[PDB]
Amino acid sequence: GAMGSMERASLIQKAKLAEQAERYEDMAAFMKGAVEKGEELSNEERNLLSVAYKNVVGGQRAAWRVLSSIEQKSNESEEKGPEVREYREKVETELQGVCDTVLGLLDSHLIKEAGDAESRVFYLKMKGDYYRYLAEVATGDDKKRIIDSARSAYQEAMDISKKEMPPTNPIRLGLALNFSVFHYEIANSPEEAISLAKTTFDEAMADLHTLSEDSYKDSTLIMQLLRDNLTLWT
Amino acid sequence: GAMGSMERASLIQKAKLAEQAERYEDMAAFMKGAVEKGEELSNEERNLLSVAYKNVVGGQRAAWRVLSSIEQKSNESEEKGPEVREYREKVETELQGVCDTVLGLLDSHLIKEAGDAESRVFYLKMKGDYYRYLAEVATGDDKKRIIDSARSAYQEAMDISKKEMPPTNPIRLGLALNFSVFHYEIANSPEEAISLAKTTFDEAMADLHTLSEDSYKDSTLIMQLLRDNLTLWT
Amino acid sequence: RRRKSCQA
Amino acid sequence: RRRKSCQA
Ligand SMILES: *Cc1ccc(C(=O)N(C)CCS*)cc1Br
Ligand SMILES: *Cc1ccc(C(=O)N(C)CCS*)cc1Br
Ligand SMILES: [Cl-]
Ligand SMILES: [Cl-]
Ligand SMILES: [Mg+2]
Ligand SMILES: [Mg+2]
Ligand SMILES: [Mg+2]
Ligand SMILES: [Mg+2]
Ligand SMILES: [Mg+2]
Ligand SMILES: [Mg+2]
Repeated sequence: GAMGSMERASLIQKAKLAEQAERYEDMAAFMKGAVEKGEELSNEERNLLSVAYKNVVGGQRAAWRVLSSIEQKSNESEEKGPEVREYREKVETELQGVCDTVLGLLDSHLIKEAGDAESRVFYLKMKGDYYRYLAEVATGDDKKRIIDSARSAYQEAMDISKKEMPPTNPIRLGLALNFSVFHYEIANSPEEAISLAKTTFDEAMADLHTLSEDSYKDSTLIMQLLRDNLTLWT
Repeated sequence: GAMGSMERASLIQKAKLAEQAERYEDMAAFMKGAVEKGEELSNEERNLLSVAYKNVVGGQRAAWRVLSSIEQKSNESEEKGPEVREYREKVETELQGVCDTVLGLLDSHLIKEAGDAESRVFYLKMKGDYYRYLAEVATGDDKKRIIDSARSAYQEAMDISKKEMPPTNPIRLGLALNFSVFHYEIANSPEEAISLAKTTFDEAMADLHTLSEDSYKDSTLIMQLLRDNLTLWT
Repeated sequence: RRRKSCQA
Repeated sequence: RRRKSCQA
């Protein structure tokens, strides 16, 4: 694409500069260019890809929620015309485009070349996340299939992570956190969400004794997010 | 442009929605479309135009400062290649484009149709601001002319505001605040900056007795910004 | 209080 | 502490 003429290493360097400057759209464009070079990504590069797109889509999701709230109130109210719906639809279409872009990178060809557990689980978690973001805005006849695509990606990631990673591994923990959120607020399964968060937390607790001080800090940080959700949900 | 097919009132409505959603790039595009309808702007519409572009350019300026700092440190240091300069230049060019867009709207044709003091001073202040932002990044042979363009716009705004507005008027106060910053950090005239801030503050203080409670709150808020700068600079 | 997902 | 200009 527009990054085809830039060296892979320069794209990575510029993605890191864009992160420092809080230019997340640029960051994502640089990392998309890096992925499209066709080589596998290192751990650090996968993290840069994730940070970039999660910030871009996070801004879109927050804006969509503001606009959706205004639209819902308008349908309680004076007729103000089509503008609120039109603008919510504009933001929604942009958000869906970003999700489709990330899913396209995962399908062409990040997932199929990812053989180590850490990379494969990471990419499958990402796939579940971006289908989950599509599900947040889906209202039509494909909503069930979008939800099932998220579930299927998360489930494959969970199966690999349980077999190949320790219960304190940060990717395993972040995956479980996000799949639990999927259950709670996408799949209408709050009991499954709570069970998954509690079991994940307790199994990580029992494995903390094996860790260095730095790994302990990494794992306990995510465990606290699981606890935050359990406190909110119970 | 791309907004030529949307009704003026719908552009204004969507600009307000974009503000609520913190979508300032969309906000600015909507307000540019509204200006290009060719009608004069109301007080509220001028404020929407200002908010939109100040947020867009503010993000660019903050990113430029981060990148410029990194570049300066690199020129103390290992050779890392052209990437830092290239990316700082990319952000700089985008910033200059936004400034040129705003200046273009002011020249075609907001300023020439603005006859009331409140609108004319507001637009001339804006013109000074966007030349000031160009001056922040200027390093070449036009830097002196860019600085003089900012000075000239601010000076015309000051002359009108002194003749036609009370010393507590928020536009007069915000203009003086920004012109004082221009003196301090663009024109290398800290004494002029301090004198302007002090005289503006003291003349506003003396006129507060004429104001309602709500106008008093409006004016004292800006007076505090002048005081903040005086405390920093003295 | 919004529920947490994996961010930073 | 960064100097103030007219913002919000
Ligand atoms: C996929 C993923 C898992 C874990 C992290 C992480 O260590 N965090 C502290 C973020 C909260 S889960 C990041 C990512 Br991306
Ligand atoms: C041009 C301008 C003047 C004054 C205000 C204002 O009342 N503020 C509170 C912002 C700080 S000066 C806004 C604008 Br735009
Ligand atoms: Cl729209
Ligand atoms: Cl670049
Ligand atoms: Mg190469
Ligand atoms: Mg491989
Ligand atoms: Mg293993
Ligand atoms: Mg019309
Ligand atoms: Mg007129
Ligand atoms: Mg008057």
